Amino acid sequence: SLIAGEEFQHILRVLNTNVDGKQKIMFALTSIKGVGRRFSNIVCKKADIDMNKRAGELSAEEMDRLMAVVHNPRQFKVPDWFLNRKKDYKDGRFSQVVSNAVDMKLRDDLERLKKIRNHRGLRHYWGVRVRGQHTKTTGR
Amino acid sequence: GDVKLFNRWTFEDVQVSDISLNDYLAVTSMKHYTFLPHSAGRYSAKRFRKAQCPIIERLTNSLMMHGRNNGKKIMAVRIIKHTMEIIHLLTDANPIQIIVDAIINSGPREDATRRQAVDISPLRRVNQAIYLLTTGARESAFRNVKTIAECLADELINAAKGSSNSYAIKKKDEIERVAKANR
Amino acid sequence: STARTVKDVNPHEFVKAYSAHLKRSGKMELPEWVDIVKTARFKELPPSDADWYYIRAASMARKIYLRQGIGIGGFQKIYGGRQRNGSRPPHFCKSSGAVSRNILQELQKMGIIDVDPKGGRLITSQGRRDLDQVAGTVPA
Amino acid sequence: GHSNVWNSHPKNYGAGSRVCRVCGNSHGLIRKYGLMCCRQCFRSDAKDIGFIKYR
Amino acid sequence: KVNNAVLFDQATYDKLLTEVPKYKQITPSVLSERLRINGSLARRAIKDLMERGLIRMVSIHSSQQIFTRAT
Amino acid sequence: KFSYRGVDLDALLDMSTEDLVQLFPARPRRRFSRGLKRKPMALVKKLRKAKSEAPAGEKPEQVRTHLRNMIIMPEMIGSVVGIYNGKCFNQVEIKPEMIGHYLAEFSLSYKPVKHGRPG
Amino acid sequence: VQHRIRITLSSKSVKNLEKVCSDLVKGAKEKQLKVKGPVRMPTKVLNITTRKSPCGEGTNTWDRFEMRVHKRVIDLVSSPDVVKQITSITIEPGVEVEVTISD
RNA sequence: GCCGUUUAGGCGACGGAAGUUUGAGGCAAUAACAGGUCUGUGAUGCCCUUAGAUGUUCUGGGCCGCACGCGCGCUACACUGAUGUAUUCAACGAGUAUAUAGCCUUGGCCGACAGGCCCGGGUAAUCUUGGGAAAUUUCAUCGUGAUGGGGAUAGAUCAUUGCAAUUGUUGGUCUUCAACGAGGAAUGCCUAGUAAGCGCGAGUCAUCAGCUCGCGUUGACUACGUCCCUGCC
Ligand SMILES: [K+]
Ligand SMILES: [K+]
Ligand SMILES: [K+]
Ligand SMILES: [Mg+2]
Ligand SMILES: [Mg+2]
Ligand SMILES: [Mg+2]
Ligand SMILES: [Mg+2]
Ligand SMILES: [Mg+2]
Ligand SMILES: [Mg+2]
Ligand SMILES: [Mg+2]
Ligand SMILES: [Mg+2]
Ligand SMILES: [Mg+2]
Ligand SMILES: [Mg+2]
Ligand SMILES: [Mg+2]
Ligand SMILES: [Zn+2]
Repeated sequence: SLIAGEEFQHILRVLNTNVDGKQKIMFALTSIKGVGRRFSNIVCKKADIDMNKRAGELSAEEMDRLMAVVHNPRQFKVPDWFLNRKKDYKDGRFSQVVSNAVDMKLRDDLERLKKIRNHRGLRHYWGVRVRGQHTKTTGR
Repeated sequence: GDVKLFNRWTFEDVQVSDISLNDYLAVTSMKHYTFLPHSAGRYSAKRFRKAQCPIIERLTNSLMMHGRNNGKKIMAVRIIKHTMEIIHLLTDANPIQIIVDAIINSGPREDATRRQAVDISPLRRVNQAIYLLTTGARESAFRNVKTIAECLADELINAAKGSSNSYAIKKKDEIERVAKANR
Repeated sequence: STARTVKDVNPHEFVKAYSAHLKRSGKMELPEWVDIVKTARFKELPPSDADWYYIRAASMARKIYLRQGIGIGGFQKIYGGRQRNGSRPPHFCKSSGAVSRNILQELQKMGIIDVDPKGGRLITSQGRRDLDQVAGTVPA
Repeated sequence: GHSNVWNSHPKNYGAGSRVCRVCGNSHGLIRKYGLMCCRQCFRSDAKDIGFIKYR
Repeated sequence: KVNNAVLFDQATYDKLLTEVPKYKQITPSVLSERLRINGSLARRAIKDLMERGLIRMVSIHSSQQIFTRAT
Repeated sequence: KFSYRGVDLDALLDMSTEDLVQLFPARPRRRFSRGLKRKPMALVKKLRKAKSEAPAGEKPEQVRTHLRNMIIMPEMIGSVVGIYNGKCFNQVEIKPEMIGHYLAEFSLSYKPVKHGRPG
Repeated sequence: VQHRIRITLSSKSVKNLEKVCSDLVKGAKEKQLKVKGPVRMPTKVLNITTRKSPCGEGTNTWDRFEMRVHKRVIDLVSSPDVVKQITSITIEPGVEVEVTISD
């Protein structure tokens, strides 16, 4: 089929994450934390990127448009029900949290509950289950 | 030549070499010629009725394993068709003859019960041949890019020649050997 | 040859021919949420075929041709399937009603299918003619 | 006001609202067909109610 | 640990266009095992060789695609 | 500077109740939409007395209650409530980060298990 | 005569219901009234399955109780007078006769 | 027909819907067990308690608590597959007080979903429901990579049931993406429409089915024996 390209990159340094060039671009974007298969699919469609390509096949500009979509799903018309941070506590702004910011938001959301002595925050602090599951026989 | 397997393969020119294994492979008699390896037959009410069941169907039924493939006989028939086409491609012969040769060159003839070495009956011989053939094909296909139809074709082709590159023939050899060591 | 109606042709080929017919006709207006939505909630990815809207339009057009009175809930049941519930047993689930309603309204804005007083949707004479005249072009 | 705090919890639903019509126990209650009998009481009166065991 | 490639290099394209048409049975699995290529690349290479007319088709199916040589 | 959806604490205090529902999560929104019962309002009517009759910039006198399923409002950021956990009233000074949560989430109804003998 | 009469018969027993139906269709055929019936509806099988043990000990054994409701429909064309004159014979216990006048 | 004392019966064969008392149940002796149940019973003897109650009711909590051990299960470990199209076959059963409306819900509209709104049908072979079940089938993608296998855990958020959802009722959306690559010693069930796979219905039920009791769909392997083990006689 398609033979190759001299520009084919095996590892592409993307959003402080390594993306395999031997992977289809849609599933290749799921390497960055905060981006799943469905959000990567939406990002690929809205950036006008061929879904039958491989990550290494794309050029610099194509990944730049992918990052334009990933860092601002809203300007590219990605609805607000499609975001992993809907209606933020402090901000109130809808946004798509990606990369290390996901871990940062996790830690801040847990610290908020660990200062107000909320039950769920204390469950997090004790290393036990937080979503009301039985702990007698499972989770060992 | 009115009845052909898949309406693509003739029954008349199938030679079942072994006289011992002749009444327990249902290929030669015109009563055992079928268009499809699918009959929904009641070949289990009596002790020796599965012998009068077409041999391609007996090969097909052993593909419905394991539990994740249980009851999926249309997919098994599809595997049989795609295997019989690869056999015809790689041997240029009638796939039914390759299959009967593989089932003949795979059934162990002697075994060790209790450790006295005993001889296998023709029915258990064909049962063991089919079980080893499909087991080897399935284990070849597991976690492998190669399709179950291609693995079945390769296993059947290597068992028809008699080569020790077929899991069934290697295993037949071990079985009969332990009945030579423990004679 | 010709003189073949819908119940004479292989459905897999008829749907493919009629989706192309609908896309050529240019009388279908696509929603904004064509590249976003999933056909059902048990689905985990949007349809992988760009012309899935026209394919589903042809499918429902053929279904209304063969049966009269199908409603939006009926079409949700028709295109619903098995939902995998993670560690829980699978069950049946229904499809999206917005997609079915929008496509059926688009097919009312072509005079292919109307709505019957008895409930649901009927095939129009023009729609019957269109499907039957496309069925004759389907190679046997 | 004691009458507004006596039986003041709603009995719209719940197992502690439906009782056996033969004994008033609230456990193992068969609500099917409007029987409203408990399992034990239905097993005893089933013949009178008209349920016959064939299989 | 499979190291199947996803895109041909020019030498492997030459071998695909010359040695592969000499294969008796041509299916995506055989090409993947021999040429050390991905199954997607195998299927697409089979389609291209069916476009250049260097192979025939004995049977096509969703699970198993069986192709053979015209020569 | 506590915010709760980009607003400020003073604005939140002054903000109308019908907007404050729309800043609250879906569970509090449904709770207010279905209408609060007389015990919930009565508790806030007692807490506002506790805040007003408070002598000076000291904490309002503890107001004990059995109300664990109560949505914490921005009106109650100065209150000192004691929620019954089944056995005793635990005193909590309500803080603004607690807005929208239930009072039950701030009064443990069990004891954190520290395991002993294998038995 | 003039109107259209649907007599619905239900019962828990087949023999009583069938002999009542035979009486009705025999009376209808003696007074020269055309009768469409008896028409046997699908039998309703009311089923209750419960643990036979009054407690939770032993092999969990289940008794399956069944009540079978048999429905019969008779369709005459006549006036109400002959209908209540026919459905006035001794209807056996358990049989629920129900007369409804149609157009 | 053969075997069988040529009996009682067995095997094979034709015919036959059926030849395995046709299949599967229900019922089911004598005598027992200090078997379970006083937490089914306005069945109960005796004992305890009985107004500051072991009665009753209301509020709140618990029955869910988690270093760990065991049992029944569900989901998997993948290509005989996952995903996304196309496509089209069941059966058992269940369903309302009409009050604006209660149960099963059709149809139309809004909504990405979740759900909501609006006209109605059905006390039912009449309406929901010809029950528009899945596995399966078809095409395409993936390509042996814990990988598009797996989906545990977790964050944010939106809806619904309810008087009330926190110790997440549940259902959605986006995100997070653990063990697990077939399981040691052991041990369970099963001989034909059976095992296994697949889904549906009912009971429980305001809401909650990974459970039970039924149902159908797809549909095998192996044996037609023995007392080796286990138990019973
Ligand atoms: K008792
Ligand atoms: K007692
Ligand atoms: K009871
Ligand atoms: Mg394989
Ligand atoms: Mg509706
Ligand atoms: Mg499953
Ligand atoms: Mg005892
Ligand atoms: Mg418990
Ligand atoms: Mg599929
Ligand atoms: Mg993974
Ligand atoms: Mg998955
Ligand atoms: Mg519960
Ligand atoms: Mg239920
Ligand atoms: Mg045992
Ligand atoms: Zn009772």
